Amino acid sequence: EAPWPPPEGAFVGFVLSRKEPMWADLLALAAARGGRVHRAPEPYKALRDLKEARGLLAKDLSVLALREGLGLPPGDDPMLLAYLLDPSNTTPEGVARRYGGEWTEEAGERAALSERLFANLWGRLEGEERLLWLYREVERPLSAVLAHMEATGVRLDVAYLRALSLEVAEEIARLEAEVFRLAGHPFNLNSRDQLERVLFDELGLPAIGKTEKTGKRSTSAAALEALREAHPIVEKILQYRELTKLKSTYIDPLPDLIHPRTGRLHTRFNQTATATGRLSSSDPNLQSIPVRTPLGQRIRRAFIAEEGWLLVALDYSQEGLRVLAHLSGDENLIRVFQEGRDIHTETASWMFGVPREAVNPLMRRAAKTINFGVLYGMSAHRLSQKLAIPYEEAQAFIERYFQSFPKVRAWIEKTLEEGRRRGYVETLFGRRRYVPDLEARVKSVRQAAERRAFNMPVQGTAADLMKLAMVKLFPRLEEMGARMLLQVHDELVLEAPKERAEAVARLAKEVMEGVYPLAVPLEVEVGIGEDWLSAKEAAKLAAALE
DNA sequence: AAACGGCGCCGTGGTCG
DNA sequence: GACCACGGCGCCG
Repeated sequence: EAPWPPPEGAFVGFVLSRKEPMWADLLALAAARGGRVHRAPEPYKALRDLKEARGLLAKDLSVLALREGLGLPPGDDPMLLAYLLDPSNTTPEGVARRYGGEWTEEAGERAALSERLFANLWGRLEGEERLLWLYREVERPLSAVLAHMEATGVRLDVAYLRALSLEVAEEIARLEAEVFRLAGHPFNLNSRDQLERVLFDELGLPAIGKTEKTGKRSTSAAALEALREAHPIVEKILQYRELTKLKSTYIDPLPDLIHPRTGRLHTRFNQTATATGRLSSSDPNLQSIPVRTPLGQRIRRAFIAEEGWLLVALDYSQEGLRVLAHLSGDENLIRVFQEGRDIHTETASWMFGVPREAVNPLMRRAAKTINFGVLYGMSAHRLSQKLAIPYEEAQAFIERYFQSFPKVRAWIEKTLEEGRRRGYVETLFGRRRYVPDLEARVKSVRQAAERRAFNMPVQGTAADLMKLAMVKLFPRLEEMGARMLLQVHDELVLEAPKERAEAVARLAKEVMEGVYPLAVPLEVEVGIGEDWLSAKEAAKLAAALE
């Protein structure tokens, strides 16, 4: 239609050989301005003719550009506009179908669609001053940060993981043999069907749980938990489950994903994938790397700094409860955080009517259960189960909780009232989620929706704050010669030359804690290490002084 | 805490061959 | 035999 190159401000369209930009061949590149499409004769060379990537999935093209040594930032992307209007807008195909046009497999058509959808979606954002603020001050600049994170990747200790694989392989084989013995015949332990036979037919154990959909007897951790003490075969299966889980999902796959050009591992940070405004991570998911068990901790050790560099790990402490304090205005919850006290200890002190010094471990763990339970509307029935106490004693506990934090109850009631009346809920900054079924006739469907309504404002506000912090911090890091590697919702992992790592840590803390004024301080824990686990361990050791 | 809701491995039954 | 969609199960915050 028109020869390459396009005029200024053109929208890009592109086709990759695969979805993962760090691995993909750029097959086709095109640009549209005024409905006129320019197709590139040779895509890679044609990248140099763009000042920025403006278009659907602009970040993905920016990542591939960075891989080829080219500093092409992402700009406007209609996906971000659509996501802000309605976070159920998660794919170009779905956005096209809903808002107009069609997502095809041809670069030129993708360029024209990008240009048209941008104008369509921009139009619908007129007068939406808070969404526009989020677009301009958070999402659009974040896309550039995410591009540098994905293209940088993270260094992995492959030999450590090769070794760890062997070690765990041995333990798996042991457990398998010990289980087969107790079964009196071999089978596939990985098969939940075979296992459901063995456990509940052959060995005749009690099955108290059902699967979610198939209506079968569950072999889940929850279903089997109460059979654990009395039945060692169960104990061995759960051990086998954990090891095979971590080996098959993490220990074995990750070494094979090291990139030949970078020597590093590259994830994707999906910016329009969640209903709450959180990022997600995929290919692989580096926001689900094990950490909680002994073996999980050992996997975290595999994530290492470049030679001469250190990882910096930063963590917003109790970000959900601090957000709740701000959103609710509950003066008692605000006071806790203002005074630097331990929310779970303080809750327990009032719950059990003891001075904070007399709070014992059982009391704190109950208060902690209650504290997080309030984020899902404070169910009395679910409280009775987790603490293993009469339903009526659960109700009493809840009443006692709301006596000390009455504006949290107020916030709960208000969130649901507005949700019911307006049809959506929102974060502090005005990110919006439409939540149906808040007046559903079926109690289970209704309550499930209520839990979504409470979730999104808290988790979504925390996401908005972390995103804004990333946007603020990233240029500062660039100046100091440091990198931003991972985000795990309330956590950031940076990488800095070892001599500057301490200053990077101090700067990052300050930016994150000062990101935005709330009724309470944001507290950020910070650790420095040669691997991800050491860095997190260091954060705790430092927290004592700090 | 893991309650929501992200993402990924696994085995299974159906389908085409 | 090769391939796929579906759902069990469970990692993380």
